[PDB]
Amino acid sequence: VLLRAVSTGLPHMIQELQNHIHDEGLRATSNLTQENMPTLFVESVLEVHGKFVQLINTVLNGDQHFMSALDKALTSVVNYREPKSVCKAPELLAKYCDNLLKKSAKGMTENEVEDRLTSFITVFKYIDDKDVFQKFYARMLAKRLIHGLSMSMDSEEAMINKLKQACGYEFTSKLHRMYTDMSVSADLNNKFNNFIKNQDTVIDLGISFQIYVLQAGAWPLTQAPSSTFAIPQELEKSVQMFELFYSQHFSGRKLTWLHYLCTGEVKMNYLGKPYVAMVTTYQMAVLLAFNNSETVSYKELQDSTQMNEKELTKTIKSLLDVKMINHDSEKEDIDAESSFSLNMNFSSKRTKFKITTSMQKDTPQEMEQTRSAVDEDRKMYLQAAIVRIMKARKVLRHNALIQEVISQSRARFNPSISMIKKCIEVLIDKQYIERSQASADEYSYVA
Amino acid sequence: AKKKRFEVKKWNAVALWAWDIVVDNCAICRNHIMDLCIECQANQASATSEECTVAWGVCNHAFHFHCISRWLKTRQVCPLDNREWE
Repeated sequence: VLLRAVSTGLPHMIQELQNHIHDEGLRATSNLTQENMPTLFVESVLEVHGKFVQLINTVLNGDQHFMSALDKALTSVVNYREPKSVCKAPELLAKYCDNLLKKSAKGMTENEVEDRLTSFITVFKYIDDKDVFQKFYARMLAKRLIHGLSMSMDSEEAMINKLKQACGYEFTSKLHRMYTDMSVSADLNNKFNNFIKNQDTVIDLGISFQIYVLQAGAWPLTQAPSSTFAIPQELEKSVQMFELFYSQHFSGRKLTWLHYLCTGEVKMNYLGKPYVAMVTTYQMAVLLAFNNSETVSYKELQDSTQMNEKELTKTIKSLLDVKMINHDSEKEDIDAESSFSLNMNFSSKRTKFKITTSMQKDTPQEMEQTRSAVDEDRKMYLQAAIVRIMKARKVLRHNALIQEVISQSRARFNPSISMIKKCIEVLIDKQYIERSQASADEYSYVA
Repeated sequence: AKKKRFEVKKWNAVALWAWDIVVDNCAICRNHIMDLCIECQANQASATSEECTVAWGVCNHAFHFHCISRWLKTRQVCPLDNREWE
């Protein structure tokens, strides 16, 4: 009553407000989440959210002063999580959103889930950390697209419509074209089949139909690792007749190769097993590596490896656990001590079904992908430090300039001596600094 | 129900499609050629919005028309890479 009505009364109020707001944020979201899981993380989030909002629904009763402290310390705790890379904080929720948009998470309802997500982005509007989160969770949802844990296509779609309304802008449009792209990827496989049907090539193909747009942008999906392969003849026909339709359509990106669309094709091949035990991508590739040779050492596979290992450790592990391999080691690829037979046994429900178990693991992968982020955040930090220097003093030379640049950031890291050229080049474009007549080096500052 | 006869069951691959013009990074700038030049890419001005401001290279090299054009005016040689006036 008074200290609001007393206008200078309020300032103590809003001060103590924002103090408690930030402190309670840290406490009941950062300090109360202790498994650090987006389950508990996001739930501590929602705890603080409801606490502050409801608390203001009370005697607070508005007083945008009070709302001022509310929103201020709210977004403070928003971007002031303990791990200073707070962009993974939404990415935490992204992981949670991974849960939140993975079909196998739970059976739920339109806006049963989506409204929880709603309040999530309700606060995400307080988030500046998107772009990395953009990349991250676009990647995760693109996977789950691949991997089926896309809890709803159109639901997620309208969700990100609403997002771009208040979130990232054109990554949205990216993934829109992605959606339509893979949809009619199926459909154009179907057309190839519509005109691939005309028996002129193409007898008893039908091996796969995984399909996108030939890397050379920045997407959340890669042809996972792979190398030379036999790719039987129908796979030839697929890439080539698609390229018929598609070089008709588009050229420059084309039928590239991408393993992680691969899955297992081990079925009524000729098996005493009545069994169809599909496997993951390099499960497929490395089981392909062990088909006819009824046993194979580390050296026999090592002949035509030209790849990495973990593919085959997943291979032998899933093959022994189900008992589909008469192996010798479940190791990364195999012991030279160890080898490979197709065992007949199976351990799960159906006619050897649910062996499709990629381990589906990253900790070592989590770090590998964290590496990409260092390069883009260092580059941004540098663009600003570079333009600011370039405005201050016009060096500006090429060679001496780059050396001086080196001098200014001795502490940071070791740069490329070359690319010195490119460096000035980068500033030449922005209208930040120009190229003088005097030398290939030694240019001038503009603007 | 089997996969051990020499059978080819449903087993597929991954197709893709991309193209083949650069178009050699519009020498005015230090940004990407087609995510256009740092001057233009800080302009944020009027134009049609995806391919309106991408162009050709008959040799498989060009610039922005104006990048090479500005150097041409300042110096009738090509700006950086001996590329298309375009």
